[PDB]
Amino acid sequence: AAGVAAWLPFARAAAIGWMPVASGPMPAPPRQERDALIVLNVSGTRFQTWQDTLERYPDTLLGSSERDFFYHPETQQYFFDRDPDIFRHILNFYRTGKLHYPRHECISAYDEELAFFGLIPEIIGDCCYEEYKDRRRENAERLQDDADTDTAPTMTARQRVWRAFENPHTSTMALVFYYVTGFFIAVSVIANVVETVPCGHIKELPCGERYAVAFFCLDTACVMIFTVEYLLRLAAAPSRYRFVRSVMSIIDVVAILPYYIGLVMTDNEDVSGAFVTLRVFRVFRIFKFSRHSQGLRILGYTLKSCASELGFLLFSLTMAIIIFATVMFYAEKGSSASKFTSIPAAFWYTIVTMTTLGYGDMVPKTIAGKIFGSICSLSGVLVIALPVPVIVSNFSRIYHQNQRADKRRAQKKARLARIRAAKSGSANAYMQSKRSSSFETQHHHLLHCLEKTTNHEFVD
Amino acid sequence: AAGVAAWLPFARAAAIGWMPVASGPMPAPPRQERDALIVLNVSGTRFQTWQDTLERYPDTLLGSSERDFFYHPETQQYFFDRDPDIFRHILNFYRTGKLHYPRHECISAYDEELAFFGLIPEIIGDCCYEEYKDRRRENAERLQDDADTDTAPTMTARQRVWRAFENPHTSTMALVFYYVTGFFIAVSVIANVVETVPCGHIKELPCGERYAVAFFCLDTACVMIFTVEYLLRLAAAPSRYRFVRSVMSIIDVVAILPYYIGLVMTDNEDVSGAFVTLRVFRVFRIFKFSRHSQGLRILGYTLKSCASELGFLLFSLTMAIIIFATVMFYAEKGSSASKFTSIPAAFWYTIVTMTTLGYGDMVPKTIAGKIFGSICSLSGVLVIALPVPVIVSNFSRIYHQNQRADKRRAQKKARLARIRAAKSGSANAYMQSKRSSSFETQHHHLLHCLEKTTNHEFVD
Amino acid sequence: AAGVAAWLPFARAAAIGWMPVASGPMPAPPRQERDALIVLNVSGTRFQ
Amino acid sequence: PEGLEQLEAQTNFTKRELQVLYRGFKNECPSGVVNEDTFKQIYAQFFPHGDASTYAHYLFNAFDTTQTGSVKFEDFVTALSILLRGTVHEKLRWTFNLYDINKDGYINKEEMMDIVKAIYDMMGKYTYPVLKEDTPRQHVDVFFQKMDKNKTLDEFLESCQEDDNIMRSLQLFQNVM
Repeated sequence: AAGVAAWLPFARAAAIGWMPVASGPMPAPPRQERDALIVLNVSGTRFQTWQDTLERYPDTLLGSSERDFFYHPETQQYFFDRDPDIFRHILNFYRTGKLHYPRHECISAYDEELAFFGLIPEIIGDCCYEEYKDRRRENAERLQDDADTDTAPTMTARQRVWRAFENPHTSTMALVFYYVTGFFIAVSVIANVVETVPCGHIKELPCGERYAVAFFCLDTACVMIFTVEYLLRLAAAPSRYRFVRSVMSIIDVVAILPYYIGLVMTDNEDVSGAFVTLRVFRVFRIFKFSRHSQGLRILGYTLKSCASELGFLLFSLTMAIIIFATVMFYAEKGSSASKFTSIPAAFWYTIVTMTTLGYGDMVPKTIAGKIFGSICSLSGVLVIALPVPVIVSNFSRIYHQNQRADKRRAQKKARLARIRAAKSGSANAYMQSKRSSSFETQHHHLLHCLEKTTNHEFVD
Repeated sequence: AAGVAAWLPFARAAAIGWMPVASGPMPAPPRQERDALIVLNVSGTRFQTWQDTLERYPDTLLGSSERDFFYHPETQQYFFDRDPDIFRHILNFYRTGKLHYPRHECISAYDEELAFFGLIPEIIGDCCYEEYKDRRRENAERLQDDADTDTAPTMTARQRVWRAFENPHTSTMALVFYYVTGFFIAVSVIANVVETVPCGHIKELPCGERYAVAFFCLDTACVMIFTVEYLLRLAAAPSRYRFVRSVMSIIDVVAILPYYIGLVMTDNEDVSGAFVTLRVFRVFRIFKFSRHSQGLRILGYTLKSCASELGFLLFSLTMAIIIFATVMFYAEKGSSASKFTSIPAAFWYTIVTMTTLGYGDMVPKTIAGKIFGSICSLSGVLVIALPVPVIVSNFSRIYHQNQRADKRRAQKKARLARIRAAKSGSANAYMQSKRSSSFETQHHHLLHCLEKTTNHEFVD
Repeated sequence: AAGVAAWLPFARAAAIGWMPVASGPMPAPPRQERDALIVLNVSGTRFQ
Repeated sequence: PEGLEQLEAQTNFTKRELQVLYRGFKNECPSGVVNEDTFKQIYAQFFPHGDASTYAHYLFNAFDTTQTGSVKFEDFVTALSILLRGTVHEKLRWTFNLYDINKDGYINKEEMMDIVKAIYDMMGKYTYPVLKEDTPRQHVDVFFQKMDKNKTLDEFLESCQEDDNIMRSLQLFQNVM
């Protein structure tokens, strides 16, 4: 290739070996023309390299006819107005062939010089390419967060009520709706707690037999409120089908289903098989607090992010539980009064011991069983202690970056304000010239031309 | 030595003291010849040092007759085409004698300049040598991971079936074999769980007396499958003896032994001494999931890496257990109804309390014993809490680097594709010239010579 | 603005499109004067 | 793309002028090509009262011959040379194709309805007459009153040359850059 160009006499010397075993056709040597070093003055700091060094990569700015645009003739040098401490790594590419990334240089300026001089990020050397991508990822994430389009009535009420639904901290109706929804969820779960606990005789009757005539009214009112707010959300979702497919709408549907399911079940016949299941499902309105609290959303995000780690947690936990339950069952079976009747019966003891909980209902009563119980406790500590830090680390990172991102939005609004201030200042500067610099004189002439092509005048 | 060369007049002045106590032999002074500073222009940035400064280390490029190759005569300066901000540390060596490592410079380029100028990494100063090796280790690990030879039928079926065995995610037969092996392991352990638990009268007979006529068939089928897959692995291992010596083959042998051992034992006589032991050993087929799940392999690697830490954990655990058991035994001995009959009996209480498990069946009942029990719990927390983070830290580091390594392989395949694309482009460029730059003209002549020395022509 | 100043001929070329649909008032071009690089020597290291 | 190919060889820029343009051109777009999204950023800076994105979209299409998608430096300069220091004939065809949005060459009072609107739009709403909703149509109506005889390319060329006032406005910027 052209990279190894100084070794051409070596290759030509190697070709001499072909001549004895060849049939000389007069291969017509090209008969070339015949090397002083040239100056590359990148804004004050002159860089000197041989012209043959640059020409070995004839697809970039330095080795091409493109650099003739930057040749400044009277000084007999090429003058670039680029960074002097980043063009140093550009020249090193033309010698070896691998770019080097400076750990102390901003990656948004490093990429600017690579694009300017024709180099590409695909040719950077393997020595520093892992860190180059890592710093490129952070810059890329900065752009994505700053361009999330968080801007927030030319059309119907759907958008102007969805903006209140999505952002309840704005306006005055959105906050009221948020507060009333939270209060209704809290009162529903609290009331459920109340009818579960006894209130009061023939028997210690709970609050669900003598009472629960108004508790049913409260429950159906809460379910009606949930259904109507879900319908209002549906009446303002541009992604209605996709919004239904979202996790929040799924949670809402799961929360609102049990009341109607129970009403349907009790309309025709009545059994207690699905009564306890529906009562259990009724508490699933607790997860509706995800919209209200950012902490629940962050927790869900961090659980979904490290889904593989939880899978390994479950796999290792099941493995250790099975192994230790088998060991304890076969080691503590012949006891006089033993509750280790089976491996599934030893599952409870194993999961109690592994989590360092301890109940004392089932304890080993043999020398063989106690050692394996202690080993089970230690192995449970080891197994649980592995995925705990990664969940907490991801949660902390997500919370910090979602605490950050807020300041990223803040600097964007200030940046737009400065842009608008510059636009207002530029417009005002023209008026001051009209009432009474170098480039400003010509720029105001362009505005003057625009004034008189539409027979209109800018005014304050 | 030559490093302290400016102190020669000092040494010659010191030699004057020998003359009064000497016998003058006319020591024949050398009568030397008789110092302008020279220019070292490393690609634009001129460096100026006295010639005597470079000559004090006459075994490198700068101080030698070797630098006469880089002397550019008409400008009366030495022109090197090397890095200008790394040659700065080369000159500092010729003054003091110790190299300094730049924390902001890539180590693959720093070593390039050291090799170029004749310096060696053994002469770098002690101030920055610990970090130089640390950054050298990371670069060395990058080369090893990128050169692990993960490439994957000119010979018999052994290699083309071992590549399926080693990598079950490729082809279609390897995935089927992987799935069936995993299913068989899972069904074997689940079935074992089933016959351990009672299913059903004269007595609460478990599932192993009335049943377990087909359970034996399932167990022997699983053992036969394990044996035949082990034999197939043996029929494709170039390191057959070493492969057997590997941990995975040892685990396979341990898993497959108990069935044959039990058959041999029951062939002649029958006792229950080894029955429970063999039943316990039967569950050791769980560890066969190491091939299936990368998490098990990572866990094994991280336990093997910090084996010394586990040894210290065990030593401190036994130390604290013995001390606290002795203290509690001698402090809770004279109670009315005390279960602390001995230190081995107090071992159970000590290991329960240290791990913060708690059972309540064996508790101290004296003022002296309760204080030492609380101290035992706190000391157990302290002892266990020391090696837990290092195990988790090593596990996380190993998992991340094996999560990394995958992208290292990905960039290698892309790099080879770019090399092949350049080779195809270079070959295509010659054809375009044949159908119809500076170095390209001479390079195509070499290919033209190669064409006509064998009366053959390259075609598309 | 003044930041994009090398694109003034581009903007002046764009203004040509207004002339067909305009009423030429003789907009009085400024008739400017007419660029060698200068040296900024910040303590030894010259910047051009 | 040589520097000497686009020299005074039907390009009205000298060697030094070409070097100045490329230094400024590559300053904003280092890749050597500028696209429509960037083409509006510089143009909107010269006119901060309103938005010039609407007019820059039509301007970019005139610059972007063959609808490649991105306008290169080689054909960016020849558009500047034609507009700034070009002759009478070359300027009018370039402006005619600027108004001619579609492929075939015709003006029907709807294609340039947006062109005049863009010129009025890029002034914002700050002017003394406070503008109007129908003021772009009045400008188009009077514009057609001087060239549209019955209901083309030949008509546009002869109409501009008939009135010397537009003639002295086209050559406004050839003397200064």
